[PDB]
Amino acid sequence: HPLRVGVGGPVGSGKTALLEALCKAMRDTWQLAVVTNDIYTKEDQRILTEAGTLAPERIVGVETGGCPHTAIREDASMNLAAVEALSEKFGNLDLIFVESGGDNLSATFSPELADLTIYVIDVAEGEKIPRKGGPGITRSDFLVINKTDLAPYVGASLKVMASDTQRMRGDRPWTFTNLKQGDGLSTIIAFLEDKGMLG
Amino acid sequence: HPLRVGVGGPVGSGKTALLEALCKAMRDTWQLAVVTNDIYTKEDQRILTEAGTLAPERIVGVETGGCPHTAIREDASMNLAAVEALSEKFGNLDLIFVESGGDNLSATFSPELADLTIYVIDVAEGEKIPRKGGPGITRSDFLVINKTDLAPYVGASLKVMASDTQRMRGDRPWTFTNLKQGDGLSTIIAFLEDKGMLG
Ligand SMILES: Nc1nc2c(ncn2[C@@H]2O[C@H](COP(=O)(O)OP(=O)(O)NP(=O)(O)O)[C@@H](O)[C@H]2O)c(=O)[nH]1
Ligand SMILES: Nc1nc2c(ncn2[C@@H]2O[C@H](COP(=O)(O)OP(=O)(O)NP(=O)(O)O)[C@@H](O)[C@H]2O)c(=O)[nH]1
Ligand code: NI
Ligand code: NI
Ligand code: NI
Repeated sequence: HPLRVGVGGPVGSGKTALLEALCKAMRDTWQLAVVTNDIYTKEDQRILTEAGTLAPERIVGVETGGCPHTAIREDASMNLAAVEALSEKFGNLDLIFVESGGDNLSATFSPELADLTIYVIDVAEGEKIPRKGGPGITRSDFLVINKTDLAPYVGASLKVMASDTQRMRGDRPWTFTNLKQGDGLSTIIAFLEDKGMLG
Repeated sequence: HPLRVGVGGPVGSGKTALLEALCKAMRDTWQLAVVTNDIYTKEDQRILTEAGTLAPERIVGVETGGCPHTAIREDASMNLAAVEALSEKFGNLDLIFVESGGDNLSATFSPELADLTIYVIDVAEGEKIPRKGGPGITRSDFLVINKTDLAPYVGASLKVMASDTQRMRGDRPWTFTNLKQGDGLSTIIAFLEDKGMLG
């Protein structure tokens, strides 16, 4: 049975960009599928399918209504059914990603739905976002701080963000990324293959 | 009694920057106060106070816990009491802003708490955010699309975003802003003075 990786974070932080890059880099080694969530549309399913990240039948969209965290935590029924339909259809899957709808800082995945959690924030949301806290920043299995290339335009210091993040997470891993260039991707891939116990 | 203006939007879109700019521009004509919200911190209260947007006692922070939308919609009692205390303390306020915690695209203010709503998204969240919809984009009294200066770095077309916004909102007013520079504020001020019936 496949590892379920939940990818969460605020609106626009780079979750879909992360899935696209991970799928393109890992799909020749591992059998993958993706469940995307959005409240009102299936836009991210279309984006990932049109980008060719995986074959279309490996990418499923769920339109949740309401809060994204409800669909990944309080009532995960739809996402669990979609994961079941994929696992039964493909049989040999190693890893299924679930992209949350973008949400507020209190949102996390239920352990019933996600075996590992990646939380994605981005620098343009502000230097102080790590200090504003929440379980995505403090307790996710892996935190991604994306869009470092935008730091000079919003006036954020990456040294400050790194210090604040370390104060919030202790020994729990995190990395800066620039998903436009792919910077920081290989380390996330290594974390998934290891802590996800792939193979 | 003062006009209550709710300012909502996803994490990091520029709500506090908008409040800073509106306060600095409007405070010489109108008597203002601000209630800031966040889930785990009072950081935005500190940020506005340190920026000198208003005197310290005109800016009150509420730490909500849970989802930001609960505090501005389903159970707004804490915010309602903070708005009432500011109104009684200052006696003659024309307008009180309430900044939501950054949230998902389904978040709105109850009419009990907000007379007018401003919803703030930003270009770095993606060209496609207007199309992802929701009542903040489609039904808010005024929509702000902030951080236009970041469009070339994220690869977003403002022409496309404007076309999609017109389809989502019809004639309901909106504007692009660059709050780093102050562009676009005059439209928002004129809307508040007119539809807010100030004076
Ligand atoms: N400059 C820059 N832009 C980035 C980076 N990562 C993503 N972007 C841009 O950021 C925007 C949002 O990316 P996207 O992957 O759609 O984020 P999301 O978190 O999936 N959005 P949603 O919450 O709607 O699902 C896009 O315009 C994308 O090009 C980065 O590292 N640097
Ligand atoms: N380049 C640029 N940066 C902007 C603009 N508006 C805001 N910023 C930057 O964007 C980041 C977030 O702004 P902020 O006002 O804190 O947003 P917010 O929506 O109030 N955040 P929160 O959801 O945490 O309350 C800050 O680093 C701020 O400097 C803009 O138009 N252009
Ligand atoms: Ni996405
Ligand atoms: Ni703010
Ligand atoms: Ni919620």
